[PDB]
Parts: sequence; structure tokens; C-alpha cells
Amino acid sequence: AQIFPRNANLLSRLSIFALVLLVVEGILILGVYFRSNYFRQVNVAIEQPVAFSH
Amino acid sequence: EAYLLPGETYTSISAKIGDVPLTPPLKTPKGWLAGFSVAFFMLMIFFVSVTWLFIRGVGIWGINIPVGWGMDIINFVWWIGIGHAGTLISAILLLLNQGWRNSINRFAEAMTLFAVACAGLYPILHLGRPWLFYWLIPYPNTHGMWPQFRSALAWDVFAISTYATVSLVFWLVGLIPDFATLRDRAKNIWVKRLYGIAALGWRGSARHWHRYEMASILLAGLSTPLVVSVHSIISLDFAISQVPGWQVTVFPPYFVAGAVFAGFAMVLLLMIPVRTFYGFENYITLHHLDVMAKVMLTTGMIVVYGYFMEVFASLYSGNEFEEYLLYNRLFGPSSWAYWGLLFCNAVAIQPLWFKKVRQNIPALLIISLIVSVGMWLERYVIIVISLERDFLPSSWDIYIPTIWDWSLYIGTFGLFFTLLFLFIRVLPMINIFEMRLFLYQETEKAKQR
Amino acid sequence: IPQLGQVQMLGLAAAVIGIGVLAAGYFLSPTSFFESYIYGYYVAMTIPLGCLGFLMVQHLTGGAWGVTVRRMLEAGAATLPIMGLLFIPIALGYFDTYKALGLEHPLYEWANPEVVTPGGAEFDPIIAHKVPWLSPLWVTARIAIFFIIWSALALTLRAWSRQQDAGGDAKKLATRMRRLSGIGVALFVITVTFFSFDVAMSLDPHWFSTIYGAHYMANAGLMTLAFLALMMSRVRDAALFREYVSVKPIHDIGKLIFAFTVLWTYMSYGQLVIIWSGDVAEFTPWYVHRTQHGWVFVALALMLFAFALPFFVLLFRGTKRNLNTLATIAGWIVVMRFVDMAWIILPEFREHLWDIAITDVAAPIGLIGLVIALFAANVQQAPLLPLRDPNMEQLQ
Amino acid sequence: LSRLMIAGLMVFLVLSLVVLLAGRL
Amino acid sequence: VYGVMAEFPTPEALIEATRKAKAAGYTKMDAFSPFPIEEVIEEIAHGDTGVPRLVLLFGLIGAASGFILQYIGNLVDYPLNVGGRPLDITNWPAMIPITFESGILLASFAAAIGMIVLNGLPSPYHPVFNVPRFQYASQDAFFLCIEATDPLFDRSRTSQFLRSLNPMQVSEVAY
Amino acid sequence: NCHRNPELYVRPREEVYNMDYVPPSNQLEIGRQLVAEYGIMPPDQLTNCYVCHR
Amino acid sequence: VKPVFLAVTLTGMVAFLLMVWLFAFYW
Amino acid sequence: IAVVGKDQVSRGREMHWIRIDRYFAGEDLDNPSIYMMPVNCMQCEKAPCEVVCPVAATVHDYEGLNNMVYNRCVGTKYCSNNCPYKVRRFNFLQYSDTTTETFKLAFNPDVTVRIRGVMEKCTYCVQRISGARIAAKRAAVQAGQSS
Ligand code: HEC
Ligand code: HEC
Ligand code: SF4
Ligand code: F3S
Repeated sequence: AQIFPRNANLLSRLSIFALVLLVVEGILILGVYFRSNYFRQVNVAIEQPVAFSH
Repeated sequence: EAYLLPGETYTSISAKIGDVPLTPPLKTPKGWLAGFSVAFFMLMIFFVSVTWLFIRGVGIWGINIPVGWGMDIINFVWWIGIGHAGTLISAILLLLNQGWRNSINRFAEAMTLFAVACAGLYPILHLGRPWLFYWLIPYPNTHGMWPQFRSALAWDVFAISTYATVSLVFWLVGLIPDFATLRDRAKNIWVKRLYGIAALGWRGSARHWHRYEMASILLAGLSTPLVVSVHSIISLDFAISQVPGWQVTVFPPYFVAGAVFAGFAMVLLLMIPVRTFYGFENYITLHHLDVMAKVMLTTGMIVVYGYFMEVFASLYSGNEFEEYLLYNRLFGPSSWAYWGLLFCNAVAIQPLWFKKVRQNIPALLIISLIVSVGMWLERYVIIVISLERDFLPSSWDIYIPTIWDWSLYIGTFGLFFTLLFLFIRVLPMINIFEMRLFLYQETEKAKQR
Repeated sequence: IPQLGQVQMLGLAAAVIGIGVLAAGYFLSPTSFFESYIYGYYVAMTIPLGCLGFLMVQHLTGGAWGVTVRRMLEAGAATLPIMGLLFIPIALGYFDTYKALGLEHPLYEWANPEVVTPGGAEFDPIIAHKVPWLSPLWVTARIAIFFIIWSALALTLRAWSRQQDAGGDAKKLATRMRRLSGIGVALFVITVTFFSFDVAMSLDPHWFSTIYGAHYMANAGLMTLAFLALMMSRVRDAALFREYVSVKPIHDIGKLIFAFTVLWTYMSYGQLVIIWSGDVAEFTPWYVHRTQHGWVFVALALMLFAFALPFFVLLFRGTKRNLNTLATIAGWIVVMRFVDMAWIILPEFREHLWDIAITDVAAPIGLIGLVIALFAANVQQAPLLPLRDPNMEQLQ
Repeated sequence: LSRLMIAGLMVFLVLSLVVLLAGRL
Repeated sequence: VYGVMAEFPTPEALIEATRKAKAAGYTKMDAFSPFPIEEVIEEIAHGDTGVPRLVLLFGLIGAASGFILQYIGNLVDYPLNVGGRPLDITNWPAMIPITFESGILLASFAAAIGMIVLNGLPSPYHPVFNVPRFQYASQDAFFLCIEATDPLFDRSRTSQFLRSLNPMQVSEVAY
Repeated sequence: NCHRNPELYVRPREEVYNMDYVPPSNQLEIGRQLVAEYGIMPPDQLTNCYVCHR
Repeated sequence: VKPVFLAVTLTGMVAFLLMVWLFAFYW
Repeated sequence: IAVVGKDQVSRGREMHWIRIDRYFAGEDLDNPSIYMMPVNCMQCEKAPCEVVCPVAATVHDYEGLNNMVYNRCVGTKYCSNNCPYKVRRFNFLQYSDTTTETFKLAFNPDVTVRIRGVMEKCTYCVQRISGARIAAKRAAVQAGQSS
């Protein structure tokens, strides 16, 4: 009550919670990128110079 | 002698330790600016050294095929050993109920965190493929590969990580009450709310000090075997190998004693100017320096005991390789480091036995400097000399360090001192609530006569 | 005081029983007598040496636990000269007294003329390489010099502690003992390390360990700490403890027992992992014999009964504050310490768990009984807790 | 408060399911 | 409405004042001091902190997790033979360090986080701070407060009881 | 995955053609028999590093 | 209080399912 | 195997998987008997170089061979300090040629060309062992023997 509003007690705890979620989301995004079909070029029909149809 | 001399008051401790921080930026003393300028210059030397090491490679050092570990490991063991004494002061003395840890635990622990931060770069810098350091960490990968966990470098990764994290959370727990005292004296509104969220709104009260004291007791009781096991693992990395000079069974305690030896030397070297510059002669008295030099002398004697055990082992066994190890140390091409070892950490530590020398400040500064040089020479003798001449005589060569690993050394000194100068500028360098509690305890003791 | 007399009578009865069955085993077999007497001397030496070391350590760093058992540490350390006379039988073994007393071959390998002399029938170059150092004259001289140092330190400290009860306790008789303990600590570390090298490690001249000896100091420290906790529980109502001793010294000694238990486990594991991972053939035969012919079961029992069980029990704030519970744990620790020394010394002789004879159990009890009897006589000689001591204020 | 924490959880669950779908897109 | 304040000047006065209360029967009272008094602490907060049980639980989990990770990783999932070292439980050497370090980490984290959570420490705002001289509470200026949650709920009598005790200043702390 | 558990993916030598061929319902029994008949080595060797990397 | 303990519990298992999916049955 | 300069050999960074050692021994030492001895990887069944690499880049093979995998080495250089015979060579810098086209044409396509920061040692010419094993397995299944 000296230098802080009343809502800060809730915000501070919520901020710590939000921080943990953001950290977990960061690792998640990292792993999804290194296993995606764009990074590994999976299910991507690479265009050939002569357009050969198997 | 007494550990707290004058008739200090709780407000005397609060104002005297709080006046070092919270000083307006335009009122910063010129000595801090000169020291920070020197530390920043050496930090730029560090940046140039690391940049060139990344661009060219670890081949810029003097490491070769026989000596695959040079100063990139010596400076690592030296730095990681510097923080053992501060961890002992901030944790072991808390369990021992020693009253001379109240005025130096904050600065010492800060030295541990900064020394661990400096030592944490060599395991990445010396890698040769540094960006793959995370392969030593058990992480989910697209391959299915695990670290070996039977090598000592895997133990080393887990040890440094645990040591750094536990020392950081213990330091922050100890800083919380000082954060509260700072946000109570911060005056300015935006200097407040910064220490306020750092103090987490401490509101120093009962039902809170009880859990604080018990958690601090548990944390110190846990961090004591932590730092012991850390330096024991930094000893195991050489002791696990088959190198004649490296497979020595007394390495774990010898390394622990040597770490706290060099740590007390660095702490005395860095706390004497801190004591004599700020008006802290009432808190860091001469009895502090006396007992610290006594602990340093005891650890140095344990190191000399380790020297004798190595010599007895070389003379006791009939192995050609232990005998040649002793001969290569005594009269080899690198015998200069062994002679400097024997002069520094064995002859120069003897004057600490007496009382007049133990109460002299310049003698303590010179002895601490000589001890630090001898500790670097001891790590050199253990690693380089033993690695130069192995079992096959054809695989013998000499190790000559280059300029870049030296540049990394001075650079690590600059980063260490930059972090220390920032710490003494922002945060209080002496734990305040522990000092006023010590004053209250001395008042109660004088009441009971 | 009456409890101390009962302990003295029990120690005398255990000593005379052990000596009697030891003499019976000697008449049945003269060699096995000396083989067990070495182990008994090694295990009984831990109480006086650990008492002297802890006395000098608590003098350097004064505390409440140090003032609580200062007189008990002095009484335990004052038994060292009698222990030196008890070394005479072992010295007779490795001297020319063999071929008499029933010893066909000398008690130690480095004392057999067929081994250390070049051109002998059993010449071993590794053992003979140490022929000037490992000699009966040199070993006896080193042992006698160590005993002169130990007896001089213990008797001088005890004499100064007795004089402290007369006058001048603040200016002198407290700083003098501190400085003597300061130099004595380094002296005691060197002497005990080489004593452990000479008596026990020299049984197999093919193997050496640098950490060894320091393992012996931590082992002797744990034994004398559990012994102090037992004797504190015995004399807890001597009208001197009741008025000057609280639960804080008992809690500190319990914490010291816990710290020395994890310290001993840390040293033993350190030696094991260093020898295990580096599979050098010059250090492997030691851990081969201790893991063979059933000796592995002894090591596993030490791993659990002497580490995990004490570590978890003493982890709690209780069981160390209560003197009764701490004494019960100390008794289990003492029993385990006996087995640990058996695991280190007995394999060299018996080479089988079943080959362990009755004398291997007789000698430890027979010699510790004499140690307890002399300790009880020395503690009844003088009053406990030196009232005239500047550190006595730490008990308030 | 549990309401805000559950709300922040449902947001993290939605964001992650979108990221997981974008990986196998 | 939250409570009343005392602002006792010396630490010994806070001890005596807290002992004057409780005897009166006032409960749910807390005392604020710059340093742990160790005398007020035993009067109003005697019992288990709750930190130890968290440390032991997480520490044993940490040690078990480290041993399980090593055994599964190198002796089950991918059984690599390295230097002829055993792939059985006979590889129990070289599994102690990782296990020990993992247990210490979890136990230490639990103690620090537990002290914060158990105390409800993340509280930047508290009604107590509204009292003007509580800014000086960190520099001397010891305090004592009786909350409205006290069953007595005396209000003015509580202020008068605090006035009977010797206060530098009595204040009515509000939300 | 195949090197450690080849019973699930082995086929009875109709690989060049029979793109329409699909694993039979009793693939485990047929797979174990095919591994024994063709002498597919156990996972101890097939998981070695030098089988692939050199 | 008890509500937020349940909230930080559901948050934890949510993350585990998320993470376990990515590092196991994802590819 | 790459070719380093004279400057890199002066610092003891020659890359050779096999070496011959002469030892000039005997009386006089001015008319000495010369003893030539070839040394490569001994392929130790209990290889001390494998119990020290934290990333498991050096393991043992089913056939008793010592597998040294380049793409896993992080370069701790500990695998060499524990080698009693010192038969492991490290790419302290970038030694393999990249720009010259003719040198790229000389490389053997069955062996990876090492980059900076990895270790090398004698592999019993594993490319020939793998080729013979594959040929033996293929000849065994084509005849229906599973031998
Ligand atoms: C024996 C224990 C090993 C070791 C030490 C490594 N492998 Fe493998 N590997 C195989 C394939 C097809 C790849 C390509 C992966 C991809 O493209 O995503 C790999 C890759 C690796 C790596 C990663 C290299 C890098 O990221 O730079 C590593 C570190 C590695 N390997 C080491 C194939 C196999 C295989 C099946 C035939 C087996 C068995 C191994 N590898 C074994 C090992
Ligand atoms: C299942 C469809 C498989 C996939 C996916 C991969 N491999 Fe394999 N491999 C498979 C079989 C049935 C065999 C025969 C085993 C035997 O003992 O005959 C193999 C074997 C190999 C070999 C040769 C074995 C040897 O001893 O030299 C190699 C070199 C090999 N496999 C490599 C390899 C690589 C690199 C793969 C990923 C791209 C891979 N295989 C996948 C079945 C299957
Ligand atoms: S690299 Fe050295 S230690 Fe390893 S297998 Fe080859 S010779 Fe043996
Ligand atoms: S230590 Fe290992 S990481 Fe490479 S340098 Fe040796 S194979």
C-alpha cells in the first residue's frame, strides 16, 4: 500500500504463472519447428525440371 | 579482539550500508569509474578473444596431440575453485554457528556467482564445436542419443548447473530482506517498485522469519555437500583417467582444500581494499582477517600434505611411470612450475603461523597474491606436465601457450571485475539484516556478561 | 561416577574374556593370533587417536560441544602411552623374534629375508624396492617417534587443562593450548597418515592409495564421536551435566556424527570410483579380494547399514536432540565401524568370509575393553567440565 | 485467482494446439 | 479496519508487548521487525515451518529421477558398451554423482520456492504498508499489529489496549 | 525403429513389384519367421554406429 | 486458494500432454 | 586424411592414423641398433577412450571394433588424453581442402571428410569391413542359407 496498487498482489502471482507458460510455450515452438514438414521438407512435392510423372 | 567494535545502532548499520547504493549517478566516486573502465577494457579484450576463437577455432591455442588440455582447462579449474571459499563462508559457517560470517557472506557469495559465471564459459569455449554443447544435456532429440553419464564431464555438466542455480537462489533469498530495506529508503518513486518487486513485498514479520531461518538452514546444509561434490567431480575428471600423474586417489579432498585455499586468498585480496575504502572498518575488523588467514593456512597445510602424499606415492611404487613423473617434475623441461609451486604454496604460507604477520595487512596482500600464483602453477603442474610425457616415449612433445589463451585469461578477469563493480554499485555489499541481528546478539551477550 | 565405575567393570570383563579366548586361539594356532591382534590393535586405536584429534580441533575452534566433552577427550587421549606398549607384540612379529613364538614365516612380507633380498627364493622386485624404508628398524623408529609426539601432546594438553583449574585461565592456559593445538593438527595429520601407511597398508606392498590414511582419520573420528555419544548417555546425571549441559551440545554432536558419516562415505566412494573407472592393474587386486568369496556381502551391508540407514535416521531434527535415541544410533554405528575395519584388514589374512576365526572377533573386543577401562579411570581421576574456562560462557 | 489462471491455461492450450497443427500443416 | 498498530521503539519493548498480549487473549496478531527477534517468533509462531517436508519429498524424487534416467538411457533404451563397463546394476559406480546432483537441485528449489509460497510472499501490496511510519520499519521502527480477524474484534478497545501498552504511535491500518 | 524391430516391416521378397501389397494381419508371426529364415541379425549389431556412420 | 492449486495442477498436466505429444507421438 | 602445413606440424598437430617409431637403442648410442615399430589404434576391448567422451561419440562395436563417430564428437579432446598410445588426431583448425576441385576429386567417397573440431583414429578400414559384411549377408540370403 506504500508504492503499489491493490491489484498488484494478483498481478504478480499471475505474472509468475504467465512467465512459466511462456517458457513452456518457447520450448514447444522450438521442438515443433525442428520436426515440422516444412523444415524436413516432408509431403512437399518438389518441382522437377522436366515434370516427370511416376 | 571483537568482531564488532563500536557502539553501532540498527539505524547506524542501515544508513552506513545503504549509503553505498542509492547514490545519485552524478555522485558516483571517481575510483569506481576508473575500476569499471579498466574492467570494461578487459571485457572488450574478452570479446575480441572469443570472437577470433569462434571464427578460426581452438587451433589458435597451443594445444597439440599429447597435451590436448592446456590453459583452457587450467583457468577453468582455477576459476571454479575461487568460489569454494565463498560458498564455505555463506553456507558452512552458517551451520558451524560462527559469528564472523555476517559481514563477508554477501561479498563472498557474489564472488562465487561471478567466478562460476566466468568458469562456465571454458567448457563451451574449449569445445572446438562450441554450439553443440547442449548435446551433453539429456534433451529430446530426433536421433535417440543419450550422454554417456559414465564420463566425468557429464557429472561436471550436472554439477555446475546445480551449483550455479542453487547459489543463485540462495543469494536471492539472502538479498530479499536487503531489497526490502532498499525500497524503504529508495526515496525516488521509480527506484521504488524496482526493489519492491525484488523484495516481493517482504514485510519483515514473524511467521515469516521462522520459515526464512529454517529454509536458510536447510539451504546451507544442502549446499555444503553440493560444493564439496562439485570440486570433487572437477577432481574426478583427472582421477578417472589412467594418466600416471592424474590417477591419484587423494585428488577429491586435495582439490577441495586447494579450491578453498585459493578462494580465501582471492577473498582477502578483494575485501581488504573494500574494507579500507568504505567506512566499513567497524564491520570488517582485524579479527576477521586473522581468522580468515588461519583458515587459509590450514587449507594450505592440507595442500602441502597432498604434495607429500604425491611424493610418497611416486617413491613408494616401483612403477617406471610414477618415477619418471617425479623426475619430469623436478628436472624436466617444465620443472620451473614445480619449483614455483614449492616456493609459493609451501614456503610463503609459513609466515601465516605467527600472529604479527597474521595481523599485518600488506603481508596478507602479498601472501594472497603469491598463493594465487602458486595455485595456477599447481594446476599447470598437475595437467600439462603429466600430459607431456606419457607411456610411449615417441608420443612426447612440449606445450607452449600462445597469446590468445592469455587474452582469454585477462578477458575473464575483466568480465569478473565488471560484474563485481556492477554488484557493488547497485546492491549492498554487506548483508544488512544479518549485521543488525549480530549487533542485537552482542547486546544480549553483554547483558548476560 | 557410579555409572562410570559400572562401565569400567564391564570393560574389564570384556577385556579379560577377549584376552582369554585370544590366548586359547594362540595356543591352538600361533599365526592366527598375530593376524587377529593386528586387526584388534587397528580397531582399538581409533578411540584415543580420534579423542586427541577432536580435543585439538575443539581447542582451535571453540564451541559448546567442545567444552561439553573436553575432559572426556583429554581422558581418552591420555591412554595413548599404554597403546604404545601394546604395539610391542606387533614389533616382535616383524623382527628376528620370528622362528620363535610359533611364527614360521614373518608377520609382514617386507620383513621376510626370502623376499626383500635379491637372489632370494621368493624375490619380489616391487616389495624389495622399498627395502630401506620398509625395514623393521625404520618402521619401529617411525612408530616410536609418532608415539613420543602423541604422548607429549596429550599429556601436555591434559596437564595444562588441570592447571587451568588453579588460576590464570583467561590470560594463559587457553591461548597456549590453542597454539599447541594449531601446530599439533598438522603434526597429528602427518603422523596418523604414516601410521596408517605403516601398520595396515604395508600388509600388501603391491598396492598403495593416497587417499588412504585420511579415510582412517574420518573412520576414527566417527568411532570416537559415537563413543562420546554413548558415554554421554551413560553419565547424563553426574550432577555436573545436570547444571551446565543442555540439549544444544547433544544436537551439535549428533550433527557432527551425521557429517562424519557422510564424510566417511564420501572418501570411500571416492577411492572406489577412482580405482574402478581407471582399470589399472596395479590398483585392482585390492577391490578384487574385497569382492570375492562372500566379502562382497560385507561391502553391501556397509553401504546400507552404515550409510543409508544412519543418513536417513539422523536427517531428522529428532533422534539427535534426544540423547537416548542418539546413543542407540551410535551403538549401531560403532558395530558397523567394526565391520568396516574387518572388511579392510581381515581379507588380507583370511581370504574367505568363512575363514574368519574366533580370534578375529576376540582381539577387537579384548583390546577395546582395556581402552574403555583406562578411559574410565582417567575420567574418574579429574572432574568433568572445566569451570574455569572463558569458553564456559558458551554453555549459558 | 483460479479464474484468471484457468483462462491463461486455456489460452496456452489453444496456442499450443495451433502450433502443433502448424508443424504438421 | 484491517487492524491497529503499535510502533514500539526498541526490540525488547516489542517482546514485552507481545507477551502482554496473548495473556490478554488477543490472537491473530503479527509483529513486524527488521531482524528476526527470535523471541517474538516463538511467542506467536511455534511449530513446523512446513519447508522440511517439501525438501525431503522433492529431494528423494530428484535422486530417484537421476538414477532412473541413467539406467534407462544407457542400460535400457540404447545399451552402448563403453570401455567394457558393465551394463547391469554393477554399473552402480558412476551413477552416484548425477543422482546426487539431481536430488540437491530439487530439494534446494523446493526450499526457496516453498518459503515464498507458504508465506504468501508475492505480496507487493499489503494493508500494513498504509501506516506512514512503516517505511522506516526496515530501519529500526519495530511494529506490532492486531488484525480484525481476531475473534474479539474490539476495535476501539483494541486501540485502547494498545494505548495501555506504551506506543510511540497507535494507528488504525485499513485496506 | 526398423533395425531394432524388423519383424513389423519385413516382407516375403515381393518388394520390387506389389506396391499394392500390404502387411498381412499376422505380420508378427510371418515377420519372426522371415527374420529367422533370412538371417536378419539381432538389434545388437544393427544398432552399432559404424553400420551407418563412417 | 484451493481453486488456484487446482488451476496450477490442470496447467501442469495440460503442458505434459502437450510436450509428450511433441516428443513422442508426433514425428 | 588431411594435409596440414609445416607450421601445424611444428606445433605437433600432424594427422596420421598410423606412425612408425624408431628408438635408437643400445650401447655407444653412436652405433645404435634401430628399432622401427608401426603404431595405430590398438582397438582395446576395454578401451579407456570410450569411458571419457560425454556424448558417447566413441563406443564399441559388436565385432569388437572401436567406433569413432565424427558427427557426434563435440571435441572435448578428453578422448585423446585417456588414450595410452596417443593414436587420436584432432582437427584443431580447418585442415581438409574445400576450394581446390582436383583435391575434391581425389577424396574416397566411402569415407567422410572431417571438418574442424572432430577427432580421428584408425578404424581398421571400416568401409571395407562393411562392404564385405554386406556382401556376405547378401550372398547368404540370395542362396537361402541365413549363414
Ligand atoms: C552409434 C551409437 C551412433 C551414433 C554415435 C550416431 N548415430 Fe546416427 N544417423 C542415422 C541417420 C539416418 C541420421 C540422419 C538424421 C537426420 O537426418 O535427421 C543420423 C544422424 C546422426 C547424428 C546427428 C548428426 C548431426 O545432427 O549433425 C548423430 C550425432 C549420430 N547420427 C550419431 C543412422 C544411424 C543408424 C541406423 C542405420 C544408427 C544405428 C546410427 N545412426 C547410430 C549412431
Ligand atoms: C525397415 C524398413 C528399415 C529401415 C527404415 C532402415 N533399415 Fe537398415 N536394414 C533393414 C534390414 C531388414 C537390414 C538387414 C539386416 C541384416 O542383418 O541383414 C538392414 C541393414 C542395414 C545395413 C547393412 C547391415 C550391415 O551389417 O552392414 C545398413 C548399412 C543399413 N541398414 C542402413 C540403414 C540406414 C542408414 C537407414 C536410415 C536411412 C536404414 N537402414 C533404415 C531395415 C531397415
Ligand atoms: S583410441 Fe587409443 S585407447 Fe581408444 S581403442 Fe584406440 S588405442 Fe585404445
Ligand atoms: S572426447 Fe569425445 S567428443 Fe570427441 S574429442 Fe573425443 S570423441
